[PDB]
Amino acid sequence: LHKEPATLIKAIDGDTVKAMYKGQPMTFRALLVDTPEFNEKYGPEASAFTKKMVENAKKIEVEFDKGQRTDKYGRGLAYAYADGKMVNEALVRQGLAKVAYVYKGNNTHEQLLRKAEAQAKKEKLNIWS
Ligand SMILES: Cc1cn([C@H]2C[C@H](OP(=O)(O)O)[C@@H](COP(=O)(O)O)O2)c(=O)[nH]c1=O
Ligand SMILES: [Ca+2]
Repeated sequence: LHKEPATLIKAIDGDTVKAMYKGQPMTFRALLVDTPEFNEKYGPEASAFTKKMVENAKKIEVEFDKGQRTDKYGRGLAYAYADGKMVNEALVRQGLAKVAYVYKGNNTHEQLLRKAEAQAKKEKLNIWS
């Protein structure tokens, strides 16, 4: 896979961010994770985690997988990186997202993220507490 440039427009919630990609605004939905909705327990925490991460980064980057690049809502499906650190992985390692929506053909980082989730569950963090 390859990392491509993007510029943060707004953090939206734990697993969606709006960003400028190839010069057009795009809402990105993080591959392979599911944060709680803002109205649910750990929703506000997930939202603040991802917001801090992307807003504090000197750059963000998006990396598409091998399969679908857009979902049925028009959202970009990507792994997002904040100064080289993957947001998707970080959320799962902190117990603020579950590994989810793992579709054949769009699951390059599945094992990386399942390992993180095992660690968060072992440490009883957030969702897992
Ligand atoms: C993460 C992801 C979500 N989606 C779709 C499936 C779900 O459809 P449904 O809306 O019909 O439930 C929805 C979940 O996103 P949210 O968790 O942002 O609600 O997004 C994909 O199609 N591919 C993906 O890789
Ligand atoms: Ca969600």
